[PDB]
Amino acid sequence: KISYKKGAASNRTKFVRSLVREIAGLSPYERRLIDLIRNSGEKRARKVAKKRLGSFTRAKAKVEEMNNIIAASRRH
Amino acid sequence: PEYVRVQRQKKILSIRLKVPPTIAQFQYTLDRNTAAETFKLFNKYRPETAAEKKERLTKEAAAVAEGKSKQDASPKPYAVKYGLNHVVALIENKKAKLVLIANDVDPIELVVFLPALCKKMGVPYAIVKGKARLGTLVNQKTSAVAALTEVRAEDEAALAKLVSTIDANFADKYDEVKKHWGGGILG
Amino acid sequence: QRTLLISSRGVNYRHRHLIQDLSGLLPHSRKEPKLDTKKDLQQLNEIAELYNCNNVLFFEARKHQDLYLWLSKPPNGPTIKFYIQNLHTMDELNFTGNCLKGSRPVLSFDQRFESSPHYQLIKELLVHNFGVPPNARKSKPFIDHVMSFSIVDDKIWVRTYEISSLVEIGPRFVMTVILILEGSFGGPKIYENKQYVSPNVVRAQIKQQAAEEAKSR
Amino acid sequence: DLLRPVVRAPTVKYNRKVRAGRGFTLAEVKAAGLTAAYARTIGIAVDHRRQNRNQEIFDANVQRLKEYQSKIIVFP
Amino acid sequence: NNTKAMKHALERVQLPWKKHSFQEHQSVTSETNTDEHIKDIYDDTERELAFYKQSLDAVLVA
Amino acid sequence: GAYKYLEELQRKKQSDVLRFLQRVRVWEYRQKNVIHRAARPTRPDKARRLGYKAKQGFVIYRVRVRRRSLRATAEERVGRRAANLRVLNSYWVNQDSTYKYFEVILVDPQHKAIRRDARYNWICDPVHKHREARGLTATGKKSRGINK
Amino acid sequence: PYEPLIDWFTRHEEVMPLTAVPEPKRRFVPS
RNA sequence: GUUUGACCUCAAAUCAGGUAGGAGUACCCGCUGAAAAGCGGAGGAAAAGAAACCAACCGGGAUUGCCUUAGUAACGGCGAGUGAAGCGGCAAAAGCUCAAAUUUGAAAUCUGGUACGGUGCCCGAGUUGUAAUUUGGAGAGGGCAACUUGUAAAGUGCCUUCGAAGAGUCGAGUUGUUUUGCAGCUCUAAGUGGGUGGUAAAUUCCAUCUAAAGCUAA
Repeated sequence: KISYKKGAASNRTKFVRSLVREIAGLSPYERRLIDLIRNSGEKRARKVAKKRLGSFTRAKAKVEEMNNIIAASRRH
Repeated sequence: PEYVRVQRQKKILSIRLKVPPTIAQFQYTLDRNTAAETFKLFNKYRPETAAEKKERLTKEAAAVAEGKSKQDASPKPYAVKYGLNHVVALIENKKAKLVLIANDVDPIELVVFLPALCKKMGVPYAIVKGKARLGTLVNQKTSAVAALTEVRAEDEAALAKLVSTIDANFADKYDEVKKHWGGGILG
Repeated sequence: QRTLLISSRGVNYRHRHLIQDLSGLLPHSRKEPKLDTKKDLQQLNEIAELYNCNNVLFFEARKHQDLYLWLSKPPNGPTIKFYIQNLHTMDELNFTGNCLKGSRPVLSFDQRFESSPHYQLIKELLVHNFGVPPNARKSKPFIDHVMSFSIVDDKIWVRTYEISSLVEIGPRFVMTVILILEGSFGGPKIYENKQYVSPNVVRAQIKQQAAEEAKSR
Repeated sequence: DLLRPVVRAPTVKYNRKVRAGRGFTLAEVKAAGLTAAYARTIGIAVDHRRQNRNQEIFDANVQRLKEYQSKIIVFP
Repeated sequence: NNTKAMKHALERVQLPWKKHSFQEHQSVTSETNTDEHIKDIYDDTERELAFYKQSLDAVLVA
Repeated sequence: GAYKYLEELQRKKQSDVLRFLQRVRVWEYRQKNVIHRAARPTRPDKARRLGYKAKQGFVIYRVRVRRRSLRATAEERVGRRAANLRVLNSYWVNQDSTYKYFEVILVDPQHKAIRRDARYNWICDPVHKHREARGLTATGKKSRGINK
Repeated sequence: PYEPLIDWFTRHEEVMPLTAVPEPKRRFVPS
């Protein structure tokens, strides 16, 4: 038996989190990380993100999320 | 007193420091006449009081009393709707042809999502000013929200035209100033 | 070359001080915080690609008793997996001396490391790992800091010494080979020394013998 | 006392040993043709977090429940 | 397949002899004389004593 | 229901909006005493998932503590102050470099609403008096480290 | 510093509601 | 409209009704703590208690106590000596309640007062949510079928559509303490997620639960 918490992400959930992150804005370390990306590349962006964080998987997750932000913002 | 000092000191520091643009969407609110006609519209759709409810209940129970009772079928009631989780519930259907959101709520985080929610959903939301007056039109002390879904044919045209009006007065006027940081000027 | 030292979530203080001492040994090595996954290993290459290191070390601490290590070149084929045994830390009086951290290391092989090709690979890649270029800080003074390797039967005893004539100064390694596989961290398994037996198999043998005894009883 | 499942033991020392358990399952009591909630009022133990994984244990405890149902007379 | 990928790794080994004794190494011909009862660490330390003294002579010379 | 939106908006605390609310409410409480009453919970979702109900017999106190555990000590403060009330549970709301701010839910076993409504009559038993004193609260059990 | 907030995701409008809850019986019959 | 009124907040009551202390403290629960004392809090028991469990099996199935596991594993100038736990036999056995989606075709909820625990009437509390229903063992909506127990409540077969959960938290660095846990400061996530544990014929597999909320006799 697999708990229904295991199944997947509902549409309501992705909607909700997108709406939250829209209304929240970007934190000063995130406001930093966007400029560090745009300036000195994803390598240094990942380095700074991992230094801010503890592990590396959260670092790649953060960098991928922020690249999604950058792409969906600049082009649209 | 301590609390008079606090409440006079409150609303000074908030304007002293930069409020986030998600706030100051509040207090950029509906103008005089338009709120006035909104409330005139609503006063036809007051909900039944507990007292009126009990009068009709005893009336109909007495109607069942007779031997020689009377049995009939009656249409749906019509009234605004006002409970917060219920108000959000009528959203995400959608059913709210109008939603009014009071600006002054001490836990403002109860309401910060509602403007953006109805914006993305296309519900014609409006920021009314004063939760107490919403309470007056709903047989409550305060409501903080006022949603309406079902409207009689005798007001449907009025509802649609008021919807276009609020779209003209709120969505057009203040969207670009909803779109900036407010406050930040010292007091 | 530049080097990285990586550890796993398994932690024992006597086990931890070993990594600190090793980091003190190599200046070009780094002490990046420990990784979450003991199973995913390819990402480490990216870390090396992010840190510009030609050889990367990963220490796996399973169950807080079992110690394995990988040392591998991150864009590059050689990968060798080792088992670790019989360790001693800086606290006790075996050692009785310290060194300026960063002198150029001398090294020694108490074994041919020529006839056996896989041992020759272990030999050369160890030379890579512990080869210190001039960029190492505090390399101007020579502290007579030296290391040696010694296959006893198949276990490399790895040791460190300073002059007094000599006194031992650094961690005591009884290390065992496990296997060799291709690629940076993945590429297919090529060689395996069958003489090695993991302690999991040992506890399994003990438990199986106990079960057989109970069944006979 | 409340009637209990005869259950198989874990481990290898007593892999051959059979024991008295806590409760059967929802699935087994359904196979008895009765509900767990009503089966409580009759004095049958029930365990939800347990899973039936052996056929013979299941069948034996089913027949055990049949004979329990047979020997009981219930007052209205 | 063993020796072939082992030669592959030998090629992947970037250890040139351009710089002599910069790795600073002395390699031994024979193994340590380790009797199982004898304290084999002490059987070691005398031989590595010998070889490090040899390396010190080599470094002082060149 | 809207309480989800409260939960996930609370999830992003260091965001601009909630940090602003943190920074205004910390000051506004700073003008107030160490201990005082709140009319309504400032985090109603947290209060509900900790067991809050909006009716007579549920008291909200806001407690200020200098930087045992800080949450447990904060609970004990109201435990001594409101002896008649029984401490249900607390939660974090706000903080400062000088003080941390917590919101505690207390329940009166004397109000007939609590004495009736058998959902909550259990707290009326004398054995539950001063749970915070014996570490029987959430933070009490966590600090004691009682789990499986 | 400060910068205005981008509205890159609000401008997209969904044409459907989030959840497909089946309508209950009681909303159409006298209570 | 310089008026008046909606709220919110705060005071004041010789206003109504209740509630805390203190003694004792054999047992119990927390804090502190030396070479135990002390502090705080009950009760007839208390605590704990229905798995973010134990295991690797042919799997077990809340908690609690006794025998065994056992002076074993593990720890320890591996010295003094310290010192468990799975499982098994036994006693006694008990399971439940929230928080997540709307009743919106009618807050259906409840304190208090008053006239006769109940009933009526009236103030109030409450939509910034009291009731009913649902706690993953699913559950909800309806329709059909029969049953079983005033267009009353509940149980089962089938079709279709839906089917919502604990964040200054998890985790990471560092400091102090402890034998891994705990406490502080900087930082802080994710949802076919997360935690824990095995596993390679390794660009691995499958294994097991669902924390950050709560009650519960023996």
